[PDB]
Amino acid sequence: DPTFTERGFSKTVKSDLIAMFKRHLLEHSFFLDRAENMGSGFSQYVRSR
Amino acid sequence: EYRSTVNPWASQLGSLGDIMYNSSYRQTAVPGLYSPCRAFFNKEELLRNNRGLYNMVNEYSQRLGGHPATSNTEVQFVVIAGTDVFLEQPCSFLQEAFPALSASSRALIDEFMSVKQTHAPIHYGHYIIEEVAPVRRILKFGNKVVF
Amino acid sequence: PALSASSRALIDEFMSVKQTHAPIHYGHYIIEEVAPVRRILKFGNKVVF
Amino acid sequence: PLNRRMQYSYYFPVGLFMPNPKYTTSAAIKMLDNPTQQLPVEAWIVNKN
Amino acid sequence: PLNRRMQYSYYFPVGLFMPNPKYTTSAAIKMLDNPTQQLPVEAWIVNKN
Amino acid sequence: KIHPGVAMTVVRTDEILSENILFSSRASTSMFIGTPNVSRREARVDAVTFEVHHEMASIDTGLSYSSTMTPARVAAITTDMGIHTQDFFSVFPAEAFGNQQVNDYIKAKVGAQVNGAPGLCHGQQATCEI
Amino acid sequence: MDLKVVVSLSSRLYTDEIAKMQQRIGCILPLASTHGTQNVQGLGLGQVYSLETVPDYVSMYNYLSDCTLAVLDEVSVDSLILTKIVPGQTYAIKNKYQPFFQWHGTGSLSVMPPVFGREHATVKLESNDVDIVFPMVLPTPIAEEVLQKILLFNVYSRVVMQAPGNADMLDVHMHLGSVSYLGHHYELALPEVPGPLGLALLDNLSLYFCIMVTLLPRASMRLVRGLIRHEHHDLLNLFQEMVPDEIARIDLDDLSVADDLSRMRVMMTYLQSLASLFNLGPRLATAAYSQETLTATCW
Amino acid sequence: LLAPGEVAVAGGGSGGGSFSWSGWRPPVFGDFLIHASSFNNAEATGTPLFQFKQSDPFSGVDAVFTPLSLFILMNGGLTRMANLLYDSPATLADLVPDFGRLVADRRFHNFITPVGPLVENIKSTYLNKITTVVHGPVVSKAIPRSTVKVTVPQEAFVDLDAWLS
Amino acid sequence: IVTPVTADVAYFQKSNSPRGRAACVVSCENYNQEVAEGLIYDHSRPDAAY
Repeated sequence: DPTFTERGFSKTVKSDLIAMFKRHLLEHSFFLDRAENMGSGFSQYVRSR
Repeated sequence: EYRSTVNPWASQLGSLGDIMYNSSYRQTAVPGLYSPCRAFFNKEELLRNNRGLYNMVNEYSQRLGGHPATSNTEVQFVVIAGTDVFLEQPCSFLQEAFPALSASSRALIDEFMSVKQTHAPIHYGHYIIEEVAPVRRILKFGNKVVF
Repeated sequence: PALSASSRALIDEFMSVKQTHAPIHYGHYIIEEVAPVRRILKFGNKVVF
Repeated sequence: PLNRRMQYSYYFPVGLFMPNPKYTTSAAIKMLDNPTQQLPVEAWIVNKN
Repeated sequence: PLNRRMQYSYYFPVGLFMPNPKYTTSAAIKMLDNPTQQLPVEAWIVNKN
Repeated sequence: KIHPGVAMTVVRTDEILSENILFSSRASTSMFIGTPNVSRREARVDAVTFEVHHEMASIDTGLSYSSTMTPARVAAITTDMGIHTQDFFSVFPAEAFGNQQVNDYIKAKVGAQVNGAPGLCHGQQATCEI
Repeated sequence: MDLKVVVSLSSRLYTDEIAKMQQRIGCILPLASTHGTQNVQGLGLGQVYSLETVPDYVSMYNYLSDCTLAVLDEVSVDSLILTKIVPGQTYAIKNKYQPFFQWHGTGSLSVMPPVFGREHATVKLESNDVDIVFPMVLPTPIAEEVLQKILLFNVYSRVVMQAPGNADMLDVHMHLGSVSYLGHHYELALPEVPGPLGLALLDNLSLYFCIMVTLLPRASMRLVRGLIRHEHHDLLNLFQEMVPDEIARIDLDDLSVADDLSRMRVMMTYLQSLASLFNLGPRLATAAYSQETLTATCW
Repeated sequence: LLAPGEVAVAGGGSGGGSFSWSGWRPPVFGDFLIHASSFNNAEATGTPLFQFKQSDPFSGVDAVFTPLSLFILMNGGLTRMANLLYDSPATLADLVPDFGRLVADRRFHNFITPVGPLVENIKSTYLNKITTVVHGPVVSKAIPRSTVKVTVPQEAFVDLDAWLS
Repeated sequence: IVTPVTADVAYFQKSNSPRGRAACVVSCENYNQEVAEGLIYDHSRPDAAY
């Protein structure tokens, strides 16, 4: 997403990114396993992922 | 309707809060650092809204506000040179500040997380205040979530 | 963090009532784990996803 | 130009004293302090993260 | 080569001490000890199995 | 941790990055463009610098508004909504008490101190005021 | 017109001497003569800053005041290629000087003779048995403090060894070591003040200043008293109060007229010289800068 | 304008030229970004400008001062016209949070640097766009030619040679 | 890791370093060890996390 990095990696832009790595790591990992619990939205999830 | 002010020490004209955060007496202060309470205590910026409703609507988007904070800095300094200042501020128009999620005690925040609807906003001597803001955060203490 | 508790009693409430258990009892506590793998605990045959 | 920025103001109190005929609306919470004399001296907030 | 392995670190404390004015939020749990004089000395962890 | 005589209200200001949508009606403005130009300035020993100019005039076509924008989607929060307070000593650097030893003691205890942060975890600290 | 000089060197240049040389491809240099064909002699300052003879600060200022400055532009062993700095034009100078001071747009750069260690101002070219020495360039405000603090460091460091119990060297160091400017702090590398006299390039200037300050109050009052007439400056009679009771006590009779005029004349010479020195004669204005490019448009 | 000499020469370098024009030096220009509150746009163009040295880390916006503005800070004659031009002087005073310190410290004079007369002006709600000239003939950069002349209000200006004779 | 019994429990519910201080250098100036080592080891300043 070039929206966050428009200005450049200042001291505080680097502090937001390292926060969203933690979020995607801790929340959207192992998607093919996260897709079985989903039910009906499975296929559109796998194409989206 | 039934009171004059919650606290005189800040509503009053020559009071302690007006002294601290009003423009009239802050000549000794350095001008760089930013102040939240300026929008609420500055007299001239308070009376700027006396003109017509359409003058307020125009000034909202047309002319940049009175001393907003900078972005992409370690702390908030005042803006002097607006090269790429792309900001808008809707509290300057209405002169109000939204509540933030506050509690006297973690014993209350725990219950607020566990039972969202039927929690007591006031215990015997302790209280908790939910935040009511245009943006809606998601609070995730533990792995129990409360939108 | 990892699933940990001070007394076996708190592990029993976390099982029965998942949302409204006490994370801090009088002098005891329980901590629920938040890690990129979400494993299913299966004490008895009551199950906490 | 269309990646704009909004600036709000929040406010919160620290150290309010409650009127004297105190009361409670909660069944869960159970402290050891004497209810007749409870006085808050700090306030807890939630960070951005 | 596509069957990789990840490695995370789990940390958990053992033997803390809750501050002097203790409280609780649980209606079920009832222990037969004194509530004030309470010191956790161990920690219960859930195995892989 | 005694209660002093007075409570206090804390105020803080926060920033949010958002994506906006702008709508603008047809034929809602007239523009008169001019002629562009080139000039020469700041001639140095090893290089010259030319400046390029342009001019246009805009005037409204109707009476009322013709365009409108609103934040369509928040992308990220920036300020960290923390407990960071504004230090009065810093804001006012000339005021002082009577006794020099009292002044030094108060600064030392209070913690008056600028590269305050070698690194950040959350984002641009939001100054709280009392 | 045309402004350029190509200086031939005696022999070829060794490699790590060529790269070291390239590292200063935008700095200033003091020439010897205004001709487009010169040897390496007379191009640095070792001509007046060699290792054999003792460095004199004033001897170097008396040369920087009346000389020509130039900017490097090309360095390739067999020949260097520079461009003069003559008024009526705008040059482009690249800030690179080992003791580094961050410049600002719209300042006034001052070329001051090197007061820091030698290795931060000089480049040796041993292939040709020649050192080239570069003058130090600081923003005028900064130099204004850096020249007074080092000079007082000289004084204190000499008098503390001359008299033990006069002061503490620790009061000297923590006081004079740091120089702060414009929201910036700078930390000086001090020259450790060797003991014997004359081998401190500041020793001469410290002598000049101290003799002037020791001679001033004796002649000041005499010059005051002799002036007064019926018609004179009101402000003179006014400031005649300001001087301490101590000085007004001095009796002109005690001093002999020969010695009196000796003090008078030498003191006036010291004033006329010293006050000129402080002006930082070679000074040039700044109009633009680039922190990332290290480029300053100066003239 | 495409000519080897810093000044444009006839035809762009085809002819020889006169290697100068009576010592003509194109005036050097200074680009200023001023907060919309400190500077009044209706000011006279001939009026020279003054910028005080701000001491914040990596200052990106500066605060400039004209004669009437400096007269505002340091407090039917000027005073009326000044207060008409500039109101709520605190909007200026908060620019230098050191004013009372510097006036007592007698160091207010040394910080302030003048620049010169005003050249071009673009008006914006937040940060105005202003540009001046230093070290050269005072001139207008507009495509339509105009000859601007420096101005000073009469209360301040005092001709040294007027009253001496 | 030996630890005073007065370590906050709420510190152990989030993901934090097993030390007391955060030790993440990604934010700091790129090639400056002196400033980085300040975030890890200098206790005259509060950790970034709290």
